[PDB]
Amino acid sequence: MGHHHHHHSHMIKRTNEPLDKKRARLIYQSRKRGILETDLLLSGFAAKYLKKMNEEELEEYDSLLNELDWDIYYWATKNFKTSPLPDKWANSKLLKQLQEFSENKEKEI
Repeated sequence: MGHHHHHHSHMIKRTNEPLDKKRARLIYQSRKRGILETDLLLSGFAAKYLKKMNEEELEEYDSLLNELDWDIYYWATKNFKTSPLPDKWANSKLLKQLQEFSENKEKEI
């Protein structure tokens, strides 16, 4: 249940690129993952939603790429017992999109 290991990262909030290349970047970092469970979840989610979403929504998605594998997976599966839901996701539409994705994934219509 979870992997609470803190990592060394530099939060460089800069965008000087084509918006199609930014979608490719965020979908790429979405397919860089610690576990295959969150990998399959965010790979299908990113490839689908980043096509329809504006850069503002993509920046909320950037905030999701800063989060840990198992934490993302528990909020999507509604296992808030193991990983409690933070403020940034408590009022977020993107979180609810990820939950509404999790129920479907391999089942459309």
